[PDB]
Amino acid sequence: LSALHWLLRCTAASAERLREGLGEKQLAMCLQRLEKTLSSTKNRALLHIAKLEEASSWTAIEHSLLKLGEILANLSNPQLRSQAEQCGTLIRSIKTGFPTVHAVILLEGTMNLTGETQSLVEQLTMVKRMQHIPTPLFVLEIWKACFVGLIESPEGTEELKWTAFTFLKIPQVLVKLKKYSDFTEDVNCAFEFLLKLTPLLDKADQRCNCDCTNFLLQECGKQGLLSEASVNNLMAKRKADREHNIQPNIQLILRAEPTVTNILKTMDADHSKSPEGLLGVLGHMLSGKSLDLLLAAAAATGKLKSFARKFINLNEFTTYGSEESTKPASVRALLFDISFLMLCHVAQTYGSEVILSESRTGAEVPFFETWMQTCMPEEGKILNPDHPCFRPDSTKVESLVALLNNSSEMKLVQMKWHEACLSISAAILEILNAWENGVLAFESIQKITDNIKGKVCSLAVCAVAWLVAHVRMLGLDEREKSLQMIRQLAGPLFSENTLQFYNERVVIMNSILERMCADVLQQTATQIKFPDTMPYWNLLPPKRPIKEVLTDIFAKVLEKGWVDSRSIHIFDTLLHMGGVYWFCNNLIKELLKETRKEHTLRAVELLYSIFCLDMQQVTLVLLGHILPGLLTDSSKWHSLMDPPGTALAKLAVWCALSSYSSASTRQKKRHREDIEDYISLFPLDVNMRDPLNRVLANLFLLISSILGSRTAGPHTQFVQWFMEECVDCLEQSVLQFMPFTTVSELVKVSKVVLAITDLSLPLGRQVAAKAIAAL
Amino acid sequence: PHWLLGNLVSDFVDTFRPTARINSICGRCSLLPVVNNSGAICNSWKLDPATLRFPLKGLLPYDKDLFEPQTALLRYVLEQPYSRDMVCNMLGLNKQHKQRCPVLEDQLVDLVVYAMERSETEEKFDDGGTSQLLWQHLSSQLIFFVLFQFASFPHMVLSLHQKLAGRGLIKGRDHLMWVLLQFISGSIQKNALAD
Amino acid sequence: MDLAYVCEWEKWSKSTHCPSVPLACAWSCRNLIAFTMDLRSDDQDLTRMIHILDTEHPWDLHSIPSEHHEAITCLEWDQSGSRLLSADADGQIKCWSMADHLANSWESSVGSLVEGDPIVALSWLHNGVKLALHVEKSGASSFGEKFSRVKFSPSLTLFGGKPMEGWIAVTVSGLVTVSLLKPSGQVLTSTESLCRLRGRVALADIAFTGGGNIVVATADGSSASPVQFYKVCVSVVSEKCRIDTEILPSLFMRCTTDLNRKDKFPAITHLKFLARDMSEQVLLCASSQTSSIVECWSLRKETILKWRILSATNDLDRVSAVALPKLPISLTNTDLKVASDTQFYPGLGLALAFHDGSVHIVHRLSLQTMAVFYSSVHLKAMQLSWTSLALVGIDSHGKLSVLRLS
Amino acid sequence: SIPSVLQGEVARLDPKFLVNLDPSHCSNNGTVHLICKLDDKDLPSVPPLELSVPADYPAQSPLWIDRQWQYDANPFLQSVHRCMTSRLLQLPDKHSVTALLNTWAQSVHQACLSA
Repeated sequence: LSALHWLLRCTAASAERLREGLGEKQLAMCLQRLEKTLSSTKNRALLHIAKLEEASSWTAIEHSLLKLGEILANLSNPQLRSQAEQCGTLIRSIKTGFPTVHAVILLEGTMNLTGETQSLVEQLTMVKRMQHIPTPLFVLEIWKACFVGLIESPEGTEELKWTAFTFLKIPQVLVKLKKYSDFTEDVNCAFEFLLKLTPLLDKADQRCNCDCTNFLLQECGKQGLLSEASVNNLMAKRKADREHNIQPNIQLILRAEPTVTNILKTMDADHSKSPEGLLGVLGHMLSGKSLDLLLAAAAATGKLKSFARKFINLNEFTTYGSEESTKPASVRALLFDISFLMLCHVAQTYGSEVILSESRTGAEVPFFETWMQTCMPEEGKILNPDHPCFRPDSTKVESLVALLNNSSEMKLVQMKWHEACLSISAAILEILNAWENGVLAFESIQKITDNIKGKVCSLAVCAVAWLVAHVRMLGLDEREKSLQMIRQLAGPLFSENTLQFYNERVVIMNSILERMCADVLQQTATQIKFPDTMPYWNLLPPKRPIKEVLTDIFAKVLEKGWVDSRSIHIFDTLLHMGGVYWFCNNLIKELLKETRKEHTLRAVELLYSIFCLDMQQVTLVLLGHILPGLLTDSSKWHSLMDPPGTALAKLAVWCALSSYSSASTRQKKRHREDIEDYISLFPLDVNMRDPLNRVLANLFLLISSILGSRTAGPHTQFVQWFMEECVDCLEQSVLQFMPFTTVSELVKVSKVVLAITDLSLPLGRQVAAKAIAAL
Repeated sequence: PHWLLGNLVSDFVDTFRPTARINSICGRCSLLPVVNNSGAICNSWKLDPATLRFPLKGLLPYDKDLFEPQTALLRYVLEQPYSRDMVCNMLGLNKQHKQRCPVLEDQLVDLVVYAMERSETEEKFDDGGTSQLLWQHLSSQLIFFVLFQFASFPHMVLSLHQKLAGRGLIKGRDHLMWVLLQFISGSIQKNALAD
Repeated sequence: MDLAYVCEWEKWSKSTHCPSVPLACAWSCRNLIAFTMDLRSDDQDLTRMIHILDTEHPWDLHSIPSEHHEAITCLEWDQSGSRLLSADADGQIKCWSMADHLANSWESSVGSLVEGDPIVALSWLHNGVKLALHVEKSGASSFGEKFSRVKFSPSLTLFGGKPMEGWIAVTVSGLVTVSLLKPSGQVLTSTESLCRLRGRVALADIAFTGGGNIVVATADGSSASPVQFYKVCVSVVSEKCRIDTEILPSLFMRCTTDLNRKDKFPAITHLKFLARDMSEQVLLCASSQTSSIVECWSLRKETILKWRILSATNDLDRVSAVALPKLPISLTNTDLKVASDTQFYPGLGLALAFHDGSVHIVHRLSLQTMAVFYSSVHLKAMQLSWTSLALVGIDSHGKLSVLRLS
Repeated sequence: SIPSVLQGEVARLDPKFLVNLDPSHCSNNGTVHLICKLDDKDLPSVPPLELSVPADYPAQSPLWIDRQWQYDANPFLQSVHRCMTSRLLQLPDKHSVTALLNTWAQSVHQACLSA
């Protein structure tokens, strides 16, 4: 510190001699020793740890620096003035968009609308702390992602889910960000940032068919993100920029969320046990798009679970019967149909885990939960047709086949509909055996299918579920008969004996049967034409090897700069198909063949969000298999060059931190499938039976071994960068697993990993100055 | 070269590029003779019977085409009438010894599929039109070269099958069958039927 | 039963900081073991070397430096002993042949490539030769009575009685690929999806049938999803390979319909036909983290064709490797009787390694344990011999051991 | 930790040397690094002469990690460097640590007597 002060005084005196003179190379040499001392990382670290013990000499340092800067800036040089500016910046040293927030928001919109907001707030605060993001640009990227995903949404229920996601889930996220962190000024700044983007907002307004920025500003006013004066001048600006009969979906959703709450509170009590009122309200629900609007609002606002509990309890109430006559029982069976079909539609759209009760004290699990558990096809669920669930009795099933062969029932007055729906599988099994022997004609098959599908539509759904399981098990030539059964069960309407609301139940049932049969009718080319409703389904090309799909989608995502919704769905199917290791390895290969700084940083900011499909398993593969294979192989580390290598080290440390601090249904199923012994995989010469701690301990042993060895190459630069962004990215812990020999060795290879880690007590300077000086 | 020598040898051979450039008849790949049946073969047109390459003096770095099999010269000579002894003098065939020369066999097959292509172009605008003349000359030439076992029958037929597989060459299949009939009718009694 | 020798690497073990990989092992008809190991010293190509060990002189281990950029999934000798197929993750099937007819110099000129897709099953095509051993005619004093050919047809006969040689591989996507080697140096490749519903194939296996049909079984590891089956028929459209697939009856697995505690054993870990050319019986191995179940199934007809279970073990340790026999016994009822009376047990055993040291030689038909060998660390790869009197095995260390089974 | 043969060689040195361990560079993974000293009435060459004694001492004779920048900028130091390097060249194979210390001392003495 004193020699730096003497050097500053030498530059001041030599520059004064230069001013009096006007070869004065003394200034050139003085500045050369300034930049040669201060250019080293050792010396600037030593001055920074020298700062603490000698306070107020730094003031004299900077005042001499200011006078030096004046006397040099008056007499500029073609080379020395730039040098003096550089040394001044060194003594003081002692954007673009943010694609990751974009793709995280678009991922949560596409995959789990029904996820809790706290997980999303935790993930977004994480991303804001990893790469240090200002709050206006952060909220701007949230709004831009939401609007872009709304515009790119396919027409149908996905447009409803995206309108509910922007207008109902994102304000709650910003509210919890306001809690968990001067937010109104920042969100107002971000709204002005957004209101500059007139083409985005006009594309959105053409899809919304209204001013959806007006509804946004009134909604953020209601939540309290924005002051009212801000809201009014923003709406004035938006109207001025805008100047150059059916309700739109946003008004329907914003008014339909209070109807979700009030429909909960009024149908707690079965309309004071008036089932005709229930039939009227539920018939208004099955009128076009009203169910979807309620479900989108309830999903975006966290109340889908209570909605499912309410319809399940209604179903349990309407399962059995009482002493009824002909008319009262007709109403009760219709209540069973409406509750069943809406529960199947919920379970097929928003996943099955909102239907589960998650704790049932006592054995009294409802009928629909067990039926969905053991009998309904989902995406990753294939069913055993001769599971014991599909073989309840032999007693009731003969009563049921006699019931279906009697006439148009006439005995709906007491049916115990759960028993009937559980027995249809065995019933149509015996019908199929009778038709395969030949003892039943095709015309009687038509009569039985009409008796099934006519009075109550849920029977067709239960039968078609068992038929789909049974056709999936069969061979190719043996299928031909059973598919005809689906053609009659899923055919157009049987008429003239319908109870009530028949066409709407037919419409919902045709959707459910589409999503049940689609896979089996993909295996053999069979068109049923039930009635787009499956917008992201069957996305892969039929014959092309799957790495070409992966590299093409990643090339397009890099050249755009953000991840689409369709690209998210194909990336999910490839992660499920080729497995985690293949996926993560091929994406990292496609990273490592980039040569530009800009494209490498963008690729990493996208790949973090792509790996957020299953972050935990991807981190285990990444820090356990990919990085030790790149660091240990002697031929591989030429790939660890400067431009891709810094980016890869950033991605590894972001993945490590986000996995430590701590998501899709395929990934939940597959990690429940997975068996591995991480104690055996990483023998290692807190818990330490948690595999991530084991991978991190193994990786830090590898890093210490690389830093300690001879033959420094690009891999040593890699582990330097990894430790430096471990230091910079942390708040304070991933570095709890670092071996203490790394503390010594890292400044033997030189620097910041000391000067940050020490926490700067008076004794802490002594350990700092010991390590930093001693190379 | 080996990865330790590398440039040290490769550049060295590159400095022998001008000497090879002196010792090359320029345009040698595109010079063609006039086929006379007289014998007394000029030794310029002799090819290597193993690989259809020009025989080259030395080990110099010659130009890249001189290391290719000269199929153009051999097809031009086989397409000429009365080029029977000249093809033997080129490929060193001797007729005291039967050998099953393979590159001759492949060139004859490719000549047949070229005739089949050019017959499938039209063959009906001009009645003579060089097509049936080509098929007659193919009959005579291929009879001689399969008869003395310089090429062989069944490898020729199955390679011919692999060339015509899926190419969809059907308008003059009767001519190809006629040529095969010449071979079978010539030599059914000499060989087993499994040929 | 007994341990003949244990061959270990010297000082080249202690793989550090990089985790283990699964190993391959292949015992040829001539006694040459081809196998890969996790050496991991100064290079990862030490996990991409294919060691050839002549079993009479094990000290002399040749080490082919295969140019496989990812880890070698499958090794497979010929129907003779003269070529070796090796396929890794990311495509790249290579066909190693001897150089100058030395068993110490291998070089591959021929191979296939389905880039990016990991090969998960690999097999040579069947050349139509199959013989059966009648043990009850052991004294019959003529070799025609003891060993007799069983009229099997080769997949893809070409212009004569002569089979084409070639391989068929099944990737981790739905893709299957067939490569046919000509008598000339040419090679024809074709890939085609197995069925239209493209899905994960995490485990796969290949058997052949009479009639020249390949039967390929796929599973996606979940053990509550069906083990699907496809019939593949190869043809040459005069010059191009052509693959025709057709779905067969799938099966589900018991221990999922157990209903007491069905959730355990959630991973199918080994799928194996009982022998290639014995396409009607299937051995499956479900496993949890600690325990496992093997099962045998059969296609037998009555739905005409339908997979019914033969037998299953009670509960085991976690099965780490499985070796099926190669001796083609005649398997019918009289020969079962005489091989039980005169205690001939070479063709009736599978070996099951476990995650403790033990190895169980267990019956083919009803999987009851015939013998037990305690290692005194687990076998990560096992292979029985062609006469099935000795089994070779690579451990969870550098150790390679040959056991003799009486 | 430290092999017994190195401990005995250290215990039986001439009191001119004050050998110690090296905690500065990356050690305790490969060889044993030593900065000893020169404490003699005759003037000394730069003191560290960092010596890396590899494991299995009765083989792979230890190598002196060269540091020319300190031995430059001075004629005496350049001369001591030249003569000590030549004396290491003339040293027999499989030399010991005491051999390097003695040849260092005698090379310094030769540089003294020359100038």
